[PDB]
Amino acid sequence: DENASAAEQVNKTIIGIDPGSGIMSLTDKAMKDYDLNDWTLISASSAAMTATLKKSYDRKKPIIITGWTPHWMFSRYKLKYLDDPKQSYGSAEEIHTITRKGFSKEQPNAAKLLSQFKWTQDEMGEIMIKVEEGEKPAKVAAEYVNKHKDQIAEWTKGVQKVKGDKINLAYVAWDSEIASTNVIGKVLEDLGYEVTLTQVEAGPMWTAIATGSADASLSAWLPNTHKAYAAKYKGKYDDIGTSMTGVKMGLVVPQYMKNVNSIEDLKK
Repeated sequence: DENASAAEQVNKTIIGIDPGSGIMSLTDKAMKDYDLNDWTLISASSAAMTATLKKSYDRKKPIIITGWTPHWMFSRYKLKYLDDPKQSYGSAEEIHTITRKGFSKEQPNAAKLLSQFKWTQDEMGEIMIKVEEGEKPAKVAAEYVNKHKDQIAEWTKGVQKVKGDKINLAYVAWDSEIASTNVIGKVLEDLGYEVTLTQVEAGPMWTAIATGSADASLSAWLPNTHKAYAAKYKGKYDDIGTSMTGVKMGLVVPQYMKNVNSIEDLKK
């Protein structure tokens, strides 16, 4: 149709990720806030969303996805966030490092390391790009700790080596969190820790931390994205670090969709 709206072009459909993720919750809210209730949000997964993104992009087809930043797709593709004047996705979002309760006094050495873990979107991007191109996260992390010596010394500042202390990192298989988890896991490994990486859904990751079935996680997006999880387990986890600031999430489109610039444009 020559005069097709944005809505018409994508058939009132948004391509999402795993249904337990916060971005999906926030998108459910956005759709109510912007009176997009006749729209369909497709639950899927990180990998299905990016495969779908690839197919549409290479054909220059209209598509709207649940996107976030830090993510390699912004490097691979020319994408933009739809303006969110209602701030349905919130503001001032960060990635946090959380532990099971008591961990800081229980394992103060590892807690100090975890509290001092910080890095940038481009630094995480280094790992994520190499992982999507086919390298194993463990090997890419090993490259990173060797390449970035001065940073790793910052993280380990006043942190000591140990003799086999067990530690269990819960994580969710988002591209960003696979990168942060493996890089910190390697640093712990280099420090002498016996490291287990426990992959879980969103929901289960919070539950693991809140019950102490896992020790720590780098997968907390706060305060907006995992608002509901944090509220559910309010007194039952410690927030010991902020590994990244200025992170974002929302509805994302290719830049070739020139006339679609705000979530308000989807009302049409």
